[PDB]
Amino acid sequence: AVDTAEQVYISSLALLKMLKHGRAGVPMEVMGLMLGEFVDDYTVRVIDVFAMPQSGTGVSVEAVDPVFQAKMLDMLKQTGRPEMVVGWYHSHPGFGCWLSGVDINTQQSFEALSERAVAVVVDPIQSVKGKVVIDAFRLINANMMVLGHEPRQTTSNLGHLNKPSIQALIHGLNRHYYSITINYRKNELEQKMLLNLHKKSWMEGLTLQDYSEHCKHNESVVKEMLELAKNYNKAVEEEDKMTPEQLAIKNVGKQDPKRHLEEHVDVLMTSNIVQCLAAMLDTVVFK
Amino acid sequence: MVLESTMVCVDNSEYMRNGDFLPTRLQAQQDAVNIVCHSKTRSNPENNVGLITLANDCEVLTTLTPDTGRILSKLHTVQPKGKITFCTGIRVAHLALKHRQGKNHKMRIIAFVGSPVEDNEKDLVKLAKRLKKEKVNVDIINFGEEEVNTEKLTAFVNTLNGKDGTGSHLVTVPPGPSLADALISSPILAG
Amino acid sequence: KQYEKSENDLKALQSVGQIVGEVLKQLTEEKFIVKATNGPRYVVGCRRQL
Amino acid sequence: TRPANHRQLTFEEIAKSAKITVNEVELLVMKALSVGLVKGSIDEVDKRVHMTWVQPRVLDLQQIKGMKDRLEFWCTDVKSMEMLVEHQAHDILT
Amino acid sequence: EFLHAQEEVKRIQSIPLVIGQFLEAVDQNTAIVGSTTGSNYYVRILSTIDRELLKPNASVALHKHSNALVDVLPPEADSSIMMLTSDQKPDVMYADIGGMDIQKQEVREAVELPLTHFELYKQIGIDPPRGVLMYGPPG
Amino acid sequence: HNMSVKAMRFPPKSYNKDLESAEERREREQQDLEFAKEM
Amino acid sequence: AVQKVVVHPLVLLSVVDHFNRIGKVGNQKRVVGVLLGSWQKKVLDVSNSFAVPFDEDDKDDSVWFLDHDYLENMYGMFKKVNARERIVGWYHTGPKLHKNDIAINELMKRYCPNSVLVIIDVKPKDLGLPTEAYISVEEVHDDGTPTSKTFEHVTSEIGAEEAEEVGVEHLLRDIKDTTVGTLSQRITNQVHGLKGLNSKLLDIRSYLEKVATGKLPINHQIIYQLQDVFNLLPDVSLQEFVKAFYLKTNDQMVVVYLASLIRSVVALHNLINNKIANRDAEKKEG
Ligand SMILES: Nc1ncnc2c1ncn2[C@@H]1O[C@H](COP(=O)(O)OP(=O)(O)OP(=O)(O)O)[C@@H](O)[C@H]1O
Ligand SMILES: [Zn+2]
Repeated sequence: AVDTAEQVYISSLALLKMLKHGRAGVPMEVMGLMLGEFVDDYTVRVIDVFAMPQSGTGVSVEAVDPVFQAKMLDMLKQTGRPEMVVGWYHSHPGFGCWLSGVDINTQQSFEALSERAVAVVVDPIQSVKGKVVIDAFRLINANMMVLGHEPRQTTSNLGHLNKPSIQALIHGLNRHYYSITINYRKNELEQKMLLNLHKKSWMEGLTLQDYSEHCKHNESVVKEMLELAKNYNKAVEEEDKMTPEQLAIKNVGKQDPKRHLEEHVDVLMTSNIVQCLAAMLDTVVFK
Repeated sequence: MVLESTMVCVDNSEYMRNGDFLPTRLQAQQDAVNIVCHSKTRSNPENNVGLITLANDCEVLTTLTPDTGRILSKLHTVQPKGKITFCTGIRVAHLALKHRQGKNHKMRIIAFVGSPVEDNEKDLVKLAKRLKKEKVNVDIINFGEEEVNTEKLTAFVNTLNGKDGTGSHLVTVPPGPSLADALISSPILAG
Repeated sequence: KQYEKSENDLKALQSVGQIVGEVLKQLTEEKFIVKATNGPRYVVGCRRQL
Repeated sequence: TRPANHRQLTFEEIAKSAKITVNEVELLVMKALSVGLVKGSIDEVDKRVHMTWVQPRVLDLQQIKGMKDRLEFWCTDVKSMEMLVEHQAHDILT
Repeated sequence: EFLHAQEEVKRIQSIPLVIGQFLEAVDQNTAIVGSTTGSNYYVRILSTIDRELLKPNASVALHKHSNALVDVLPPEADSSIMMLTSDQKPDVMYADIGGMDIQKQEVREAVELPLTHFELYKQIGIDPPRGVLMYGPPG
Repeated sequence: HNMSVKAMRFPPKSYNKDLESAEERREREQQDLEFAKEM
Repeated sequence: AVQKVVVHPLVLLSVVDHFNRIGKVGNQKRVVGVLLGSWQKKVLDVSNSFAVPFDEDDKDDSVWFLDHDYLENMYGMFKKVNARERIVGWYHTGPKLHKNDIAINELMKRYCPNSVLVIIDVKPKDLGLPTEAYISVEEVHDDGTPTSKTFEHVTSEIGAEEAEEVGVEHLLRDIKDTTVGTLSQRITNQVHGLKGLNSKLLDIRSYLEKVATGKLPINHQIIYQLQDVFNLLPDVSLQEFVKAFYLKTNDQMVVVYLASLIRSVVALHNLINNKIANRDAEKKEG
């Protein structure tokens, strides 16, 4: 049995594969194959993912061609290194994550091959930065649901750490499948070479930024900053008046000079000081 | 069947440029390649046959495949003209033999010489003991015309089947423009 | 061939309908705004190939 | 030959070094600007010309010592000016 | 960490977004809208909206299930675009109308003369007309 | 400006509890969500 | 011909994982693979890649192999799963520009007309960007053998995509120097950019080391650019450039004076907003 402490390790590349292939054909439920070393009864380490092209038009999951994955399984065999298929996936696009009745069928065709195969759902819309949203699953036997017996025998405070979503709770949630807590494997060998390369200027701050239009833009802020300051000479004067909660609800139709003012003060400030200092270093450095 | 991968090395050098053999040298050794890949293919479906040359430009004209139609198409208008360079034929053979589908297969090469060679026997004895340390069994079959008695070739195959190898072969060219099928009837019968 | 003609309907019963809509304007490259012949106005995205 | 201090010369000096008269050197230097071997300006009243860009020539293993040394203290200006930014700008970024 | 959570809330915006119309707010940061399904609701806001982009008749964005404020919209109408100005100006000159010196100059006073010389109507202050009606026999 | 920052951070005091939302309304949200999940 | 390139983090990691999966060779191997993508508006793009089976021996190092069966079949697969995707060029792992990387491009130029290469880093440490790309020309000068197949480095950068930024920013969670205020330019180019001048400064010093000792080509096509630099060195402090500078700046610090002048009034108004808050709270609350 299991102890709901399964702890799937994955990768640092397969997430990128899942979002790219899940994003390119996004309104159709695209799919593909998962490929990694199957370690012990608890954990699994799926290092690689290759996708599969579709069968035809239609929002579903199509089928699997063992000619195609037989060949593609051997391309890396005679080129890179052998691995083992462990799981598979599909893509609920903007749905969240659960198992449909079509999903549970093609899962059921795979668990008979290997009893510890893995269902995976990617959701490449509702992810923004810290919410990637995958929540890998696997079937539970409805036979034990007929038995009225509770599976999966918790021996570790590791399972009930993430609360399930209400939509998957509406779906087969706890009557046909279970969730698996996952995490990621990474190293400084990757961390440095993605951090040091993503957003990098080159020699751009060692320029002068449109030297006629710098002072012209400075004029082009101060000019309306005058009348905005006149509105600041308008908006203070209705204090010693009605309560500031009415001075909170009442200000949702017309602009305030306060926040809009301190925005432009910052923009003029950091706009000027960078051009000043960067203008003055080149006098020393260049002759 | 038995684990090997047949790698033929064709000769598109500039001394392959006459009709001394009766149809064509190119068609003669071409059809010889066809029937020996019928022999290796019909004795073993696992064996794939691709062709390399040992001229100035050692090109993989055909990637190592169990197909033969691309081999036939490239051997059509192959233009066998250019300076031979045999000393890099060893490396352009063996490195593809490390590029092969599996190292469970027997490292077997056939090599075709129909031109005068300019190698050093020191160079082919460094590459020959390199094939000793790499445990490589090549049977070299000479074509066309040659420096008589395979100068450095008997020493090469000697330094190929030496040190308990004793199973590699060197088929020299008989300098009579006859039908080459009976000329190669011995290695196809027994390597 | 009788199993083939019925084999057309074996998978041909899987297409799902498409709401007939109408394009109102275009916000961004991917933010679109439509309204069906049913009711309310929606905010919608497209296929990236179309 | 003239350094970047001045590189500004007079028609008397041109008349000396090419020993040609005063009323031809302007027709010479307009031709030189037309070829574009040199780039500069012409003042007539002070009889001087402000030569700015010249055709790049070749040189031996002796001038590379000069360009080496001009490179050398150009390094330490970048070192010295950069060290003020490191040391003084330290609390802005750890 | 507050910068990390700062972006974290906007996943609710996403794609599958329905459109209503802002009506009014009860209080700070909770308001009342009217859905384009027809019914009105008492809805919650999203925090990062500049509230001074709301005014009166704002077209807003509503979540398709939770039914709360999401995002403000640039305005939209389908009744008509804006008379697309290329194949839209009916070739008709003022000289094509003969014998309408009273009404042509009069509607010239009525419409575009306050559109241009607004400061005379403001300066003398003669209350320029809001809307104009025109009628008569057909043709 | 900085002295007008240093001598004005006093205000934040007295008031001490920012409740998440509730406890019993969280329980009733669990009951209504449990009924929507049962439905 | 081609302006610049666009490189994704997917291909960027997608070389390195292959360097790991051949990393059990121990002794010596370079990672060489096929680069895939499009290019539009004379802007090069890179989306996907894989790697070819490849070996090499140091003795007689003019022998290489690219399995074109693997090439045709796997690119046929990639065309099938994505007809929008196509070939763009190639890449090798590029520590120090290996020798066969003069006719690898000639081996596969029949696939792509501008068959471009990419040099990467597997031991990432620098003060710049460890991504390089050349382009093939066979340019002709005016001395000696004309047509010479010399690679020429087109400028390079790492391109983003709205899809992949979710995964990139998710996989960082480490450090992020946002709140770009008056500080972020100081470090993204004013601290760091001077060190960007340091390495290009030191590079011509390293080339300069042939004074009587280094390699055989003397100058010819190096010193016209250097002589052009020393001619192009800027103006000294004599002119109005000083008074326009002084004159220039003197205008900018006016705007600084106004902005700082209003900021203090803003914070003072917040202090009054605080006083009103605490006073009418002490007697009322108690
Ligand atoms: N200068 C003119 N004055 C009046 N009518 C003219 C003039 N020139 C042409 N017409 C004719 O008069 C008609 C005016 O068309 P229009 O549609 O404006 O009539 P109308 O007053 O709007 O009547 P209805 O409302 O029935 O269309 C045109 O069809 C045109 O043939
Ligand atoms: Zn699904």
